[PDB]
Amino acid sequence: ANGYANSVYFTNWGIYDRNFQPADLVASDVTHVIYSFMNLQADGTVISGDTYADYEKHYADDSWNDVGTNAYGCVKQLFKVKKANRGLKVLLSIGGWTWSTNFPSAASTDANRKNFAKTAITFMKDWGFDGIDIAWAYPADATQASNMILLLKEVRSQLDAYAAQYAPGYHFLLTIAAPAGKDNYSKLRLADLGQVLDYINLMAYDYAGSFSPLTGHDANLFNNPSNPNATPFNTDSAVKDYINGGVPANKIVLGMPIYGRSFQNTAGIGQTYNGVGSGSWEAGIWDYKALPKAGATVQYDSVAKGYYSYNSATKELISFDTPDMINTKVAYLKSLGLGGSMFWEASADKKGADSLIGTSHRALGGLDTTQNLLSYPNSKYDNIKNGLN
Ligand SMILES: CC(=O)N[C@@H]1[C@@H](O)[C@H](O[C@@H]2O[C@H](CO)[C@@H](O[C@@H]3O[C@H](CO)[C@@H](O[C@@H]4O[C@H](CO)[C@@H](O[C@@H]5O[C@H](CO)[C@@H](O[C@@H]6O[C@H](CO)[C@@H](O)[C@H](O)[C@H]6NC(C)=O)[C@H](O)[C@H]5NC(C)=O)[C@H](O)[C@H]4NC(C)=O)[C@H](O)[C@H]3NC(C)=O)[C@H](O)[C@H]2NC(C)=O)[C@@H](CO)O[C@H]1O
Ligand SMILES: [Zn+2]
Ligand SMILES: [Zn+2]
Ligand SMILES: [Zn+2]
Repeated sequence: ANGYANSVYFTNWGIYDRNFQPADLVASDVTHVIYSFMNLQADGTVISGDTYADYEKHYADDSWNDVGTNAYGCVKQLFKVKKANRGLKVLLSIGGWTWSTNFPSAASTDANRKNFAKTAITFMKDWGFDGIDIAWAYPADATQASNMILLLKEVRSQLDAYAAQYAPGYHFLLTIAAPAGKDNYSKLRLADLGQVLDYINLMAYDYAGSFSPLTGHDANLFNNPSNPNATPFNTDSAVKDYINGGVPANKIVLGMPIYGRSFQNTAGIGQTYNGVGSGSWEAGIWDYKALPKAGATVQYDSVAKGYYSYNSATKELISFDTPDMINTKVAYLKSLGLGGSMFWEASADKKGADSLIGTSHRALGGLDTTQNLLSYPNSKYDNIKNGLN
């Protein structure tokens, strides 16, 4: 990188009910789009979880009269975005919260690791992407933690060999989605991750929700010693442990949520609740663009650095990030020499001044301008190999 990352996860399932297509991305604000998620088999095989979303869906300008074997779906739409935004890199993300059960097996043998790297890189180079993001939630012991390093080294080795043959001098990126909870990150080979990876996407959110005994801030920076029940976690303790454990500050990208977590039948922050209630798309989760809801007021914990809405009438509390929160988090990350901002996920953002991703772009100042790759001479898709020319 030659500047800060401003990266966003784009979900392939967002093309359905959320109706958020790659052309809806405000691409001018983004250095990296992390395309989520590929699924994984126990033998290391990386697979599409949705071939329609990935490469079959025909958009308005996609013709069934094209000759040969061609890519459509989000793959062609993202290649269009890359052409129009030469500073924007697209990463292939594998796993995620719901598809991490097969990682231990996938990383467990030389054969499975070689099959993971080959199948992942096959998608990357056929689809015209710039790298790979591993989202293993989460390595659970020392065997898994060390096998995770062996898997990353196999992917790095195969990426370099691929570039040597089919993109000489291009550096394909290798990243992970990393846990903010010490119970998980204490198990990782932090010094090894610091050496092998381009970036660690720190998932500095999901600190409180339905899994909590009490309500709490979802993504606060600091502990609040005068209301510690509101801050079961804090980002700052995680960031310091990652750097001191051997991850260089500039490789850490600070994850921020474009959604809020709701608690029902509660008095306030750091208190008892009964149930998380409804959501935008799933129980207890609200898209940022739906917040704050009518009848709720937003209050700031200036010690924990966290905003939340409360509706006295409905006894509903929602923890979420505001533009001011992004400005505070960007000042924080710059103060520690971190690599930039990451967002989960693109579809829920507001447009214009109130955009969290746009707020971050403006607060960061100087973004990574490293050029993406448009040359895929070994793609099995004739339109990708021809650069959609
Ligand atoms: C400090 C500490 O230790 N805290 C612990 C805490 O971390 C733990 O909570 C977990 O944390 C991790 C981070 O560490 C979370 O995982 C990351 O963060 C994001 C946001 O949470 C994750 O995002 C979720 O990702 C899953 C997929 O993995 C999403 O699942 C999708 O759900 C939708 C439904 O909304 C499905 O969509 C439908 O799809 C069909 C077709 O397939 C379509 O036809 C429909 O129209 C479509 N429509 C709708 C309306 O949905 C979709 O199929 C499915 N996709 C898949 C692949 O299953 C889910 O929606 C995302 N959640 C939010 C919110 O956006 C993300 O996985 C991961 N990021 C990365 C980069 O890895 C994790 O979410 C969180 N867990 C929980 C349960 O919240 C907790 C655990 O208990 O413990 C604390 O101690
Ligand atoms: Zn539907
Ligand atoms: Zn590198
Ligand atoms: Zn700029």
